Amino acid sequence: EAILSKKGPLAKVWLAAHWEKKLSKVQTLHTSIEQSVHAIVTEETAPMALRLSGQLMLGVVRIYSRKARYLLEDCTEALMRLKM
Amino acid sequence: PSKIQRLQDVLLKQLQDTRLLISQVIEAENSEDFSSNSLFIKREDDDGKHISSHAIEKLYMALTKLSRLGACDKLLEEGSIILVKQILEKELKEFPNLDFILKTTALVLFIIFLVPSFKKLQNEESILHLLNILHSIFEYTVPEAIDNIVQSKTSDARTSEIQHLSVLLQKVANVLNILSKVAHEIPLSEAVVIRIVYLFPKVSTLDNSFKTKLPNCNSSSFDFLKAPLFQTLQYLFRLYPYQRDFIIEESLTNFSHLPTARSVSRTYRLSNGKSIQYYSTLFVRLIQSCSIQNLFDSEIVQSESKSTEALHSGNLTEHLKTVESILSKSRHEEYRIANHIVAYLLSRSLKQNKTESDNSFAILTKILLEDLLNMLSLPEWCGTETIIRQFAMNLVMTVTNDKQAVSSKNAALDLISLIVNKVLALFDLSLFEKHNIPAPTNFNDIISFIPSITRLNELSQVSFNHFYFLCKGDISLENILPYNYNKWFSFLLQLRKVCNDSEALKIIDNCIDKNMQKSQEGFNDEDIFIISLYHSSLFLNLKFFVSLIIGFLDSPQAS
Amino acid sequence: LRELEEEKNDLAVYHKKDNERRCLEYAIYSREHDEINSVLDSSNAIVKKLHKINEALKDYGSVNKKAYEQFNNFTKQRDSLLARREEL
Repeated sequence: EAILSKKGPLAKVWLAAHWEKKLSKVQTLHTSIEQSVHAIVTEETAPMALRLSGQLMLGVVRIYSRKARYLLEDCTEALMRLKM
Repeated sequence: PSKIQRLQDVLLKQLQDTRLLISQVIEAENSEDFSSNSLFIKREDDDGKHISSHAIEKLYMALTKLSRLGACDKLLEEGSIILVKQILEKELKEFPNLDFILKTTALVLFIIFLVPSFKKLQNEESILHLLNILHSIFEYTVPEAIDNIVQSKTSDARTSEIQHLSVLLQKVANVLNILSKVAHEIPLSEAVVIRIVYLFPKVSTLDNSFKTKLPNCNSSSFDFLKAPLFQTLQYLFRLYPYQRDFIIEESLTNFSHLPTARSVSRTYRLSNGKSIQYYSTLFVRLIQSCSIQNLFDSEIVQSESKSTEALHSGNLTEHLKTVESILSKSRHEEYRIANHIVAYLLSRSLKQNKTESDNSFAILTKILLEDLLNMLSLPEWCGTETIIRQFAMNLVMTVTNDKQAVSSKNAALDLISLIVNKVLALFDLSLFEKHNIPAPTNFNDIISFIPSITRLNELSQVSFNHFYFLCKGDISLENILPYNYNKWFSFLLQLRKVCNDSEALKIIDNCIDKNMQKSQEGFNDEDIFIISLYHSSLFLNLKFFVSLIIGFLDSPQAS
Repeated sequence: LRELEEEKNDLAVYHKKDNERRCLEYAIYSREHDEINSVLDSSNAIVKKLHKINEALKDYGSVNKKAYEQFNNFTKQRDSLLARREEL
C-alpha cells in the first residue's frame, strides 16, 4: 500500500526512488532494509507487475549507497579526531 | 533572633541551633539501632538507616542562614561534620534513593564552600567522588528517559514522561548552581577542572541528540541546564591560565553539533528586544573575562598632583606608564584568543572542501555572526567590538590575493555586507550627536579628536556607579565593570600619547587630573555606551573598509 | 584505540604514581607551609630519591592525562560504528 499512505518504510523508499535522491535527509535516512525486502518479496500493490519492483530495487540500492557513504564520512572524521 | 542594633545574638543563636543538630544527629546514628523517627529511615534490610531528606533540607536551611552571616571561621566540623561526610560517602560508594542522594550532594556542596580557611575539611577526593556520581548519573541515565519517550507505546506518550525529565533538570540545575558557587569561591586542583570541562560536552551531545530525534522542541529546561556552565568556564578561564587554552580547544568543537535551522536556533531573548542563540554568548563571555586587570591601584607612590600641566609632581609618569604592560597582557592576548577561533572556523566554513562547510558548517557560522551583531549594542557585553573587528581583518585578507577559489571570493564578500549594512545604520545615521551634556560632537571621523573632550570625563561617571550596584551580590556579571572602564582609561592615555601637542595634550593631563581622581574609586545611560565605540578601529576605519567594494566595482573577473 | 588504551593504563598507574606526588605534595605542603612559614616566618634522602623518580614521570609526563574519559568516549563510538557496519 506504499503508494497510498506513509505507514511502511516501503513508502519511504518508494519516495526515494520515485522522486529523487533528495527530500530524504539523515534524520529520515535511518530506515530498515530487511522489512523492505520482505515487503517487496511478497505480492505488490494494486498494479500486479514487475516495473514497480524494479523501481523499488533501485531505491533500496540508492539508500544503501548513501548510508554507506555517510558511514565512510563519519569514520574519516573519527580517524581525524583520534589523530590528536 | 532579630536584633535591630546588632545581629550577634542571631549569629550565636543559629550557630547553637546548628551545633545542636550536629550533636543530635551524631548521638542518633550512635544510639539509634532500631528506632524509627522523623530524622532517619530504617531500610528494607532493617540493618540499614538513612536521613530523611527533611532533615537534609533542614541542614541546608541552617547553612543557608549561616551563609549570609558567614560563620565558617566560627564552627567546629573537624571530627564534627567530617563524620557526617563519612556517613554520606558510606552510602554513596554503591528513583527515591537517586533523588535523595541528589539532595545529599546539594547539601554537602553547600557545606563545603562554607569554610574558606586553610583546612576546610576536604582532601579534594570526596568532591571527585561526587563529580563521578554526577557524571555517571548524567551520561547513561537521561537516555533511559529518551528511550521511554521515543520508543514507548506512542499513545499519550508525548504527555506522559517529559515531566520527570523536567524535575530532573531542575535538580541538576540546583547542583550546577552550587557547583558554580564552589568553583568561584575555593581554589581547586586540576583533575577536577578537567573533569568538569569534560562534563560539558556530554550536555551538548545529548541535548543535540534529543533535538534531532524528537521535534517536540519543549527544551527550555535544556537551556536552564546550559546557562550556568559558562559561568564556571569563565571563572576557570580568568583564574587558571595554565590550561586556559585547553577549554578553548574544545569549546568550539561542540559548536559543530548545533541546530541547523532557524526556528530552533533562536533562543532566549535579549533586553533590547532581539532573540539569539544562547550558545553564542559563550564566545564573548570568555573574552569578557580576558583577564581584565583588577589591581587598578597600588602601582604609583601617589594619586593626582595639583598642577599636572607643568610637571607630574609626586606621582611617576613611568609608573602611570606601567598600565600598558598590563594592557599588553590584555590587548596582545585578546586578539591571540580571538584568532584561535575566528581563523579556524572561517578557514573551514569559507572553503567548500568536503560536505560539511557547504552542507552545514557554513550555516552555523553565518547565524553566529548575526547574533554577534544584535548583541553588540548592549552594555552587559563589551567584547563584541574586538571580536567582530577580527572578522574584518580576515575577510579583507582573503579578497586581496588571487590565490583562492572563485566561490571563496564570493562567499567572504557576503559576510562583509552583513557587517557594513548594520554598523553604518547602527549609530552613524541615527544620532551622530548628543544634546544633554555632549561634547562638541562634530569633527572628522578619523584620528582627529576633540580638544574639549574633558566633558566626556564626567559623562563616564554614571554607568560606573550605576554598574556597581546592579551586580553587587552576584558574580555572574563581575567582570563587566572593569572592562568597560579599563578600556576607556587606556584610550585617554592613547589620546595623550599620539603626537605634536605642546600643552594641548596637557589639558588631557588636566583631564588625567580629573579621571585619575577616580583612583579614589566610586564614592539615558544607554547611548553613552555607544559613543565609546567611536574610538575602536571598526567604526573609525569604515571608509578604508568600504574601499574594498567601491574601488572594487570593476574587476578582472565577472563573478 | 588499542594504543591509546595502553597509554591510558600508563597514565592510570601514573595516577597511582602521581599518588606518590600527591602524597609527598600533601606532606610537603602541610608540613613546610603550615609550620615553617606560619609559626616562625628523613626529609632529604628519600626526598631526592623520589624527586628524581619525579623527574622520571615528568619525562613520562608528556601529559595525555585525558586518557580515561577520552578512552570511554571513543570506545563507545567504536562500538556504534562496528554495529552500523554489520547492519550494512
